[PDB]
Order: sequence, then C-alpha cells, then structure tokens
Amino acid sequence: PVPFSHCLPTEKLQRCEKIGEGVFGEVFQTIADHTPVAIKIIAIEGPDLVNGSHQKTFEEILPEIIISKELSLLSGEVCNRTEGFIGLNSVHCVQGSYPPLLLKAWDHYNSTKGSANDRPDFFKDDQLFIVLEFEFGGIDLEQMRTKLSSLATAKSILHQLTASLAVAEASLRFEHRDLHWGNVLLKKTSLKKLHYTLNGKSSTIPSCGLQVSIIDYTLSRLERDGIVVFCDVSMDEDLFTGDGDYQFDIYRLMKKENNNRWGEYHPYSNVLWLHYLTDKMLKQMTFKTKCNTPAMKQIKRKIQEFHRTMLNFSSATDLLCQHSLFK
Ligand SMILES: Nc1ncnc2c1ccn2[C@@H]1O[C@H](CO)[C@@H](O)[C@H]1O
Repeated sequence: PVPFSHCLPTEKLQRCEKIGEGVFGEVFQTIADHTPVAIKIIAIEGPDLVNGSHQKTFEEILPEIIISKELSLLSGEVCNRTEGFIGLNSVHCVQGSYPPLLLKAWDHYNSTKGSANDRPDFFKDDQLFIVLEFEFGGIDLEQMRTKLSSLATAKSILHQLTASLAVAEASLRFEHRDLHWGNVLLKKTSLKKLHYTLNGKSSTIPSCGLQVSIIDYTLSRLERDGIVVFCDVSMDEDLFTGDGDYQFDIYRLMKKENNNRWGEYHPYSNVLWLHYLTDKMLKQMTFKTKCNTPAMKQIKRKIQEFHRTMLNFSSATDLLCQHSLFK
C-alpha cells in the first residue's frame, strides 16, 4: 500500500470537493492537468463499522475493480465499442488516517447538502482504503430532475443507456444490477451524434447536447472465457425489503428472474433497470419545456409506448436492435 499523498499530492488534495456518498464511502471531485476527475474512496479490511455497515475485504472489492476496468476498456475496443460507461484512470490501495483536507471537504458538504455518513475521522494510520480515480462523468440524473430541456433529451438518454448496456451484454455478458438514477451521469457535449459499435456494426445516436455515463459497478456481473465476476447477494436480507420507490421492486424482480442464482447471466435485469429509468423519465423528471410541437408530442407517445412494451424484450441488445423507439 501507498500513502494518500501518492494519489492525492498536495495541489490535487487542496482542490478536492465532496460530490457524493453512500454507505460504501465517499466521492470527491478534483482536478489535475486541467481536467476534472472523480475520486471514490472505500475503507477496506478493518473491524470498524463505517456508515453502519462492515467494511469489505480486498476479495470483496475486487469485483468492482475488475468490472470498472473492463467497462472502461470498451471505449477503445473495435467490434463492441462504447463510451457510455465511465473511464477508469487508476486504482490504488492506500494506508493511513483520513487526510485532514478531505475531512474539511467532507464537512463543507455536510454543512451545505447534509450527509447520512459518519464523519470519516476515526481511522487509524494502519487503515486500508481502495482509491479509484475515474473520469468525471457530469451530474446524476436524480440531481437533474428539474434541469433538462424536454422529453427529446429523455429519448437520447434512454437510447444512450440502452446502447451501452447492449454493447456490454455482447462483449462481457454484463448486467449492471443497480442502475438507479444516481448512477446515470449527464455531461454537456458539443458532439451532435455519439458513436457505438455492436458486434461490428457501427451506428450513431443524436446527443441532444448530452453524453451519458453509467457508473457504480458494486452489484454488477460479467464474464470472460467462462470466468464470472459478480456480487453474490443471495443471502442479503435488506436488499430485497425496500419500499417507497420502484427502485426497490427492481431488486425483487431481479431475484424472481434469476431464482436467487446471481452467478447466472440474466440480461433481462438490464431491461428491468431500463424500465425503471423510463418510469422515472415519465413520472418524476420534470422538463423546462413540455411537448408542444407535433414532433415532440409524438416523442412523448413513443416513450410511453416504450414503457408499456419494453418488459417484453429479453435484453438491452433485443431492445436496441428491435424496439421501434430506436428506428
Ligand atoms: N465518475 C463520477 N463522476 C461524477 N460523479 C460521480 C462519479 C462517481 C460517483 N459520482 C457521484 O457520487 C454519487 C454516489 O456514487 C453519484 O450518484 C454521483 O453524484
């Protein structure tokens, strides 16, 4: 292991601002070489509860590391190519107490947005962490609830998500398994069209000025050459007992689909998450401009039709290739 200063030299540490959190740990934004990055910091291997939960072991965090690398690499592949995941810049194992400068950033977020986490100030100098440095992907869909232009933008977002998932199905037999709206990031792009390649066939998606990135592979599954990497939640109690959001039904519906066998490949889980996201677009997102052109009112009807038909498709690949929304 390395000190925090290896990943976060002084200027980079000084520029850290907290941008997100979960039970897992903390997410900061910083800048180096004029380019923003997101730094995800996860405590591992220790005996303390953190945010009310036990810390993962190194063996338990390896799947996320592996999957983050494989999905990042899809941006540079040929037959199955997409930029719709997030870039992975580096992964380090760090040892030390939490940097005071990160505690300062943590406090500022707590003061302004509020935190559900413990202040991470109780770690000793032998504590291990995994520090994942990603591309900065933009702002999550949940925080953009009231910020998008119109349902035209929603269509682009759903198309981008579907295409990315299809490319990952095709290359990696990938299932995200936790694609809630905090895990869909939106960044401005000057590109009018985005490009992907699925089993050697290239196509484009009108961007509506945004590039989508799918993040957070903590529950994800994939395989290469018959070796499966996944999170076995078969004995998890709490994952399947949520309520108050369709999100929590998706965990139950995944478990029904896979008979509680999480190592198997069930790409229908990607369709379930896409349905949950379409449902958010129609029910919880609110747009600056409502549909008032015949072209826009047709777009709304088409997204409604997607919502009521998409659960009859077997995978994100099937949706992309066969659904009328994308023709
Ligand atoms: N690579 C990234 N680029 C930008 N923001 C990121 C990431 C990764 C995570 N986040 C933000 O932190 C929240 C919790 O994962 C997410 O919901 C999200 O707000």
